[PDB]
Amino acid sequence: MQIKTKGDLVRAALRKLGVASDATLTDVEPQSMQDAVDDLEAMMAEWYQDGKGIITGYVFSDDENPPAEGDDHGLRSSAVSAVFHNLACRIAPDYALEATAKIIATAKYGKELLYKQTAISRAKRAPYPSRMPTGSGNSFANLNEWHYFPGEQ
Amino acid sequence: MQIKTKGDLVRAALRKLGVASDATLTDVEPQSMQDAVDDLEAMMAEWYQDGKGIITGYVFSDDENPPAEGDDHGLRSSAVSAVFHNLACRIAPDYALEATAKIIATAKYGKELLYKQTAISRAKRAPYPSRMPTGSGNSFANLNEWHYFPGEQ
Amino acid sequence: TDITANVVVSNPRPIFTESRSFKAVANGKIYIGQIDTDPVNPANQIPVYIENEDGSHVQITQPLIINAAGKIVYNGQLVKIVTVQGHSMAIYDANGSQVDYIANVLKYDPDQYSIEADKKFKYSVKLSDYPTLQDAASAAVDGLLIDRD
Amino acid sequence: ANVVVSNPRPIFTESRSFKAVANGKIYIGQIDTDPVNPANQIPVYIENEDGSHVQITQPLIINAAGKIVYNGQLVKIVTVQGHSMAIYDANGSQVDYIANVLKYDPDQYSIEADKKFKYSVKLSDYPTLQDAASAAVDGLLIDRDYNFY
Amino acid sequence: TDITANVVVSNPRPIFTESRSFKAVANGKIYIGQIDTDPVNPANQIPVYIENEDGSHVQITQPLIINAAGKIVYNGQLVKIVTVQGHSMAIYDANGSQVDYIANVLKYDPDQYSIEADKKFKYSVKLSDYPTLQDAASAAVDGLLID
Repeated sequence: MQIKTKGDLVRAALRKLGVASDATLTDVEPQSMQDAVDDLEAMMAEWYQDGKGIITGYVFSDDENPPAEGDDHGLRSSAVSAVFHNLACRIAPDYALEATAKIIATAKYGKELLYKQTAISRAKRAPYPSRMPTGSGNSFANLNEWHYFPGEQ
Repeated sequence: MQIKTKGDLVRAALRKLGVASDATLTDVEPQSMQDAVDDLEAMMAEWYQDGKGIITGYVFSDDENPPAEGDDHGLRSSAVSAVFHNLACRIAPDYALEATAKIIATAKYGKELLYKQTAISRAKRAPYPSRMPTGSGNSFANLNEWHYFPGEQ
Repeated sequence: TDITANVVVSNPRPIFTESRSFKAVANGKIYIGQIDTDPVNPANQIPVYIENEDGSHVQITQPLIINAAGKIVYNGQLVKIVTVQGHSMAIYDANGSQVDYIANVLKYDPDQYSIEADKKFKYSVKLSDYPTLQDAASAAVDGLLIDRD
Repeated sequence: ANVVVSNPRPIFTESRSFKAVANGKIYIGQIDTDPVNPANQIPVYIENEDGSHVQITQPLIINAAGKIVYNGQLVKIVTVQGHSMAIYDANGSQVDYIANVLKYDPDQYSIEADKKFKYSVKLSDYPTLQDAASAAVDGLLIDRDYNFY
Repeated sequence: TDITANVVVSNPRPIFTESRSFKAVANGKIYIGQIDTDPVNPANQIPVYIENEDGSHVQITQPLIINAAGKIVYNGQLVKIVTVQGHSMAIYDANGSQVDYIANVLKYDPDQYSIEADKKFKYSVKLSDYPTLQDAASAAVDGLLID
């Protein structure tokens, strides 16, 4: 994928913003990288919300390793194009730059695609209520004295 | 998390506003940091409303330890990305700046996600009224002379 | 053995912390005054200089301001403060209490025998210890001695 | 414009982490020896700002900030001989060991230097000529251009 | 009473902490060079010597590592890393970000005053110290004094 490391995400976001790339002759300054990776960790910690949020493969650094830029991230190949686009949309307030509308639309699309699979997987129907008889057609649960549904428990 | 202390939130807000960060030549005078910390404490006390408002892990300075900027904040990792964005939004009138629209949207999203879990947990249904009979199908509460529901009490 | 090596690599910016807990004093005033005197009184204070890169020493107001990092700060930036040795130090918190008070900073010196010993002897370099003549002559005060090498 | 302003108060921190060694213990022993055993140590003394000295029990304690404290106030501790210190945490682990805080022994070397050096004094350290001559023996230097009256 | 004071209990290890915050430099690098120059380039660097527990010096490479506590680590915590002359300090952070840069720094070694005193003063054994004259002359070097 060639975007294995968090530093790759930061560099891609900066290049998208036009701050530091090779298409523009400027280079990345380390403190910008540190600020961007801190902001990326903060943003990613808000989306997951301990599980009740957007579920994506991501490893949060325990800070045992001091340099958090070089370590790997567990993002699946489909979420990368959303994560760094959202990161680039968020970073621009740090400078006076404003993100282009294309980046905003791409971030919207990426987040929607991120959450759609979990939305499909989490749409489950509730069981039968406790006071609902099972009709005389079952003929086995009816013979086992188990006339009524157990309930939501 | 690298944002353990309150001064870390203040510095993150200042960086997001672009006033001062690590890679800037000029820096703000410590009385500005003290004023920002006082404003942050005021903001967090107004949301709590004494247990009846937004509930998040937060410890208020007891004033016995002199520097309230240095002590740690009990915020969980998910609320950090909202607290300093809101602090940066409130700090803009302190200077001559005005907060960018992206920061406003991020603060809105952060507060909504802060309150959604408490809103889910506080949506409870009241018990049965006082003058509501229990039907003849219970067969145990009916035989225990307890024909009617107790009430909200 | 290899060389004189009289210079120690250490922290070049001083750090001031609280007395009751472990956290840097934020917005805490620092006062500097004469020996065994109260620096809070403006009559007992001594000039305090900022040493820029150029070597020019610029005097500043007596109450020095600390930042959230625990280091002396002028107008938001870290500075190097140099004063005449022998100054009492009084650190005050932002609230207005007293963190520390030191009558003589020269007393908080790991080696105090050297101060007493320096007074009561004569200084004269021996030619034996130094390798060459110029090195002995340069560091020579109050006469020399002529020995082997 | 000679000595940089710095905090001379000692702060004791852990070796492998940024902590304050809360409620630690410091043992001041004899030169190049282990001070844990109770037989092999030297007396320690408090030095107040005025100049009085008080005898102190061996197991020096550390405050929550990381500074030595006696009763409820920060103190300064002075020993007469050279010593080896050993800092321990609250759980009994070893934080740091120094065989020689000073590589030489001040007392024996002081006696030797008294034996093998001349006792002449200079005027530079002493404000007045009479004060210099009062404590001067075996010689005097007239260093500075002393004014007659 | 008022007993003589010779040595005070003090911490002999320095801590390097990040400016603008109260954190310790995790695994930064310290570059030591000439007075008003850039310590990064090889030309401006100056020799750096360890000081062991016993008097001895071992030279090491210029970039100095820092452990999590903020003290220079080497393999185990290293003692006083004494250099010569007045150097310029250029502390870098873990990911190559400049923490602080200072032009002129000079702090003298408090240890080993015996060697400096021996190299400083001149010898006069006197006569009151020794009982007789022969033993006094035996230990007399480049001088002698009478009662």
